[PDB]
Amino acid sequence: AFQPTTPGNSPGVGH
Repeated sequence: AFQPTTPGNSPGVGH
């Protein structure tokens, strides 16, 4: 939900 399905700031935003 909160993470753009790509955690670890792969596309800049994530967790």
